[PDB]
Amino acid sequence: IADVVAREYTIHLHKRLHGVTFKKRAPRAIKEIKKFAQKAMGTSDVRLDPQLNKKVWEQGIKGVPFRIRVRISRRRNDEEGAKEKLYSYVQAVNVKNPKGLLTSVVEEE
Amino acid sequence: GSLAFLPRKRAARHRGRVKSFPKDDPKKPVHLTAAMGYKAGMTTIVRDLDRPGAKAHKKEVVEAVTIIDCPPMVVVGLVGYIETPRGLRSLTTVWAEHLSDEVKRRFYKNWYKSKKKAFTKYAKKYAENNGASITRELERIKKYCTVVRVLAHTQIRKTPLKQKKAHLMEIQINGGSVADKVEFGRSLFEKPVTIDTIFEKDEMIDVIAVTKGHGFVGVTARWGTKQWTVARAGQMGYHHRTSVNHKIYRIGKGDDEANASTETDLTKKKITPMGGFVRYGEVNNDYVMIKGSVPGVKKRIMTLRKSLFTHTSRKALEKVELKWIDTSSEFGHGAFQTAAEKKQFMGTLKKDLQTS
Amino acid sequence: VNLRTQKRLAASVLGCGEGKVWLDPNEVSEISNANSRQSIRKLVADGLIIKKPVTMHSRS
RNA sequence: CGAAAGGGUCCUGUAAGCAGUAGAGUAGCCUUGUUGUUACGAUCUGCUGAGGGUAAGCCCUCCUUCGCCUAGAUUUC
RNA sequence: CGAGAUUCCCACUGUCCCUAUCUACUAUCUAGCGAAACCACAGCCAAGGGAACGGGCUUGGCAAAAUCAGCGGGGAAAGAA
RNA sequence: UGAGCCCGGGUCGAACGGCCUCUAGUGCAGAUCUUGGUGGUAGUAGCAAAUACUUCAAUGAGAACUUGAAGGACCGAAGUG
RNA sequence: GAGACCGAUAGCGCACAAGUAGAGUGAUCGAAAGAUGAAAAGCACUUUGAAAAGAGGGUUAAAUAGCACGUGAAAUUGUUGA
Repeated sequence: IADVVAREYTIHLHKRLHGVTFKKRAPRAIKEIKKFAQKAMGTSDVRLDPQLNKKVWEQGIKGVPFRIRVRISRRRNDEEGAKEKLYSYVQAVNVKNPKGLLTSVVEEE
Repeated sequence: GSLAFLPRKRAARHRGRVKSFPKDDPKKPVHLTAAMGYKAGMTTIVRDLDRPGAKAHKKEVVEAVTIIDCPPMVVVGLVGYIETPRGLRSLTTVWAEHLSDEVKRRFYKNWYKSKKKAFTKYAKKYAENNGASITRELERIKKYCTVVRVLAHTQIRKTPLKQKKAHLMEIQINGGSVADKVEFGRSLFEKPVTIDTIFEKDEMIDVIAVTKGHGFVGVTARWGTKQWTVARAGQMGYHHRTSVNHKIYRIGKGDDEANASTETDLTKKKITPMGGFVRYGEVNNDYVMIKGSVPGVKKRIMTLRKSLFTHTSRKALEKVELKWIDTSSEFGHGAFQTAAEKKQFMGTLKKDLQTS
Repeated sequence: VNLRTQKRLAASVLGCGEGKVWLDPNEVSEISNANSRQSIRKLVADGLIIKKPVTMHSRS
């Protein structure tokens, strides 16, 4: 309901990247993460953390992990006459194992 | 290839049409000709064969059988045709009252945004003393028509499919006077009709379907090579086919809970394979088990109809004693009929201790 | 801003290649304002331009 | 409806780590060892049909968790 | 591991095919950019049209906007001792 | 009859015509004619190989090929020095 | 000093920053290209646009003369009308 809200998600990059060219898996993973955030928060303005880019390209151009655990935070873009009022920022989060984890909302307090 | 399946074109309709019902005479009893179902998959069986004259006589043979999910169909209409020098002409059709949301979905194309206003005036025609007009239509069918068909639709919401739009078709009524057929259909209004009511076991039928497409394919696979007579490149697959003489081996009741059990295998199990039919799911309804391969992919709409001609073979007069039905996984090299058998064979496990 | 000239001049003043000099991303405005081989020494003393160490070449 | 998760079904073939004197072997202590000790250690065995993958064109979900939704543009006798 | 016992295959060729490696050419749509060859006018058939001549004529088959893709046919040939 | 001649309407701005003779670099559909301009083809053929790019931020009206930082690749002293 | 000559595809190759630009190792070869308006009076100012420019406005007898400029054909093209 709230326009400003942050949640934690698990992305099955295995099913997103099945059959894709090895030499294009990682950029395809970045585009699939952008599409995932766009579908989840309904915002076309998605900004990725450079350390999330690190995590995607951790194992080379064709070693993208099967499941990635991310935090997507929808915030307000003030700017000056911006085309989109809200924007989603996606970060990589540090967990022991990105399996068996449900979708959880993270509280700012 | 054969110049008998040309103009090698994609099927104009996904449902597939009968194109010929068996000829009708009044002396036979009143009955329906065709039915509908959805291809769930196929499995392996063993039949104690009684083919006098065969080398497999009084022996066990392994056969492949196709399984068709057949939820009961609902009668929602009655159409009457007349004979004219130009062919058959649909003189008039009278529907049922209280049509279902699935058949109304069949009528609509964007059902979600629509005001769902189909057949409301027709229901008012029933309720508001225009039943005189409706009876007039029934009597017109009685006194002018020569062949009568019944409008029936399937139950997707029982079929384990993502679809919600049903399938209508006309099943021809045979064996009686036009008055008897009209009364039969009118009484069949708003009632489910079952596949064991239309067909039964041991009976060869004809299957109408649309065979699977493969897109733009060259002559090597389109015809089988090393003017219309010359092999050309184009669409291969997605073709309307009527495949004849397929033996109905079993009709399972869905609520039996022992559909796959035979008088030889005393295992209380159902037709659905261990883990479910691949890409289809579970069969929880009446199902038809027929010999051999059948046109169409899994979850495709299928038309089952009676044979046009009385049979000329001893394969159509034979009883089918089943020995067992395979319920192993189709998702790989499965060797267990039931999860209980798998557990008994493999013992207990670490997750079993952790959960218990 | 374009910092090709700053990159080259910082390499010249630090006595290294263009690949071993690091410009502060947070101070690109001041690095751009600096356009002389004395202002770049000012920045190097201030810490905004750094000579990165050689790549590790473990021999064991 | 979508994303996760759980269970089922398939594929591979027994994870990391720790421990047992089982351990072929590599060396120190003090003096003779008839059963001397202390450390390292291939390989073995146990925890372990475990560990990993599982629809991307597999199967199921009783409130398993989260989210979405009566839109906005054109055209029609 | 055992005097351990028993079974199978070892060829040449100036021959052919397939698999393997290397070399070369191999490519649909979208945004942008962007030629040339060639061009009387045209392009649906069958028979007939004396001069082994038909594409326009006779008389028949017929024949319904605008397109996409594939392509294996036609729109190319003699001159005669 | 014809080659042609005359008038009206519109545009335009500085010279031109009838009649009788004289004179000639005097009349075009062709010359694979000359010069120039313009089409169909056609938004078609096509815009190669050197494995490879990605995230954030900055300037700018506008950023795949402009820059800074971070990654992922490469030349490998007979170098892409 | 003249002409029954030619009049910018004509007349010398050159009416113009023409033996120039350009081509060839070199000997050499060698073009295309004139015209606003009487007078620049060659559009002040306002507005949109990043800008180029556009729209108002203005000069002029004329902008149906805006330095892509006298008149402005055909081939070819766009829009509207049938």
